Amino acid sequence: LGKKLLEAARAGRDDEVRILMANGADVNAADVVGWTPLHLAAYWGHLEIVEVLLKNGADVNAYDTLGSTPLHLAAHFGHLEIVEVLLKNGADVNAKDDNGITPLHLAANRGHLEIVEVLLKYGADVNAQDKFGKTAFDISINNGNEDLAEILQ
Amino acid sequence: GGSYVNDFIDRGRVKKVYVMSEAKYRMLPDDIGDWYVRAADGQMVPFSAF
Repeated sequence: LGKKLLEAARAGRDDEVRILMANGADVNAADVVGWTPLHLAAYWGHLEIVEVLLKNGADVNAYDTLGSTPLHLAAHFGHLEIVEVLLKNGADVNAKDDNGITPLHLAANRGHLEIVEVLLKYGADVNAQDKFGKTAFDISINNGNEDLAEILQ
Repeated sequence: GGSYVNDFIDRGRVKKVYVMSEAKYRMLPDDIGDWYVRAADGQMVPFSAF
């Protein structure tokens, strides 16, 4: 029944999560890659479910087999609201995956300016270096995004 | 993924020759870092470095 929550969380079926939830389903269940229902909903921008999962004690910092957290996914695909909801619920803003990439790193490269603003607000080692010594800034200059480079100053 | 190098003859008939990792080494995410490429200076660099 933990798989169902995984499938129901991705399928974005809010109600399905509720039932399975109440019927006592493992909120921190996990597929072969390390995705938790929180991982799925965050990835496919399913806000209402990200909330309904955090409420039921779902781990806000559960990571996958590569050190990636739900915050990494939400910040990466620009799901702003989730980025904050996760942050207000304890999401480690400076989580680093196996490659030493942080949520700011991702959102930066993908041009999610507001997500960057928020991530900085909740704190974020602007000088964090990935496995290549690249900081969210190096990215902005590389990508040629001036709006971002400025703000990341 | 495997690579079709060239053909050979098996009991009088032309057939293919394939190169691919033995199953054991292309089964898990971390096995990626077990493969090494060679640099100009001759050093072996693991995939995980780049």
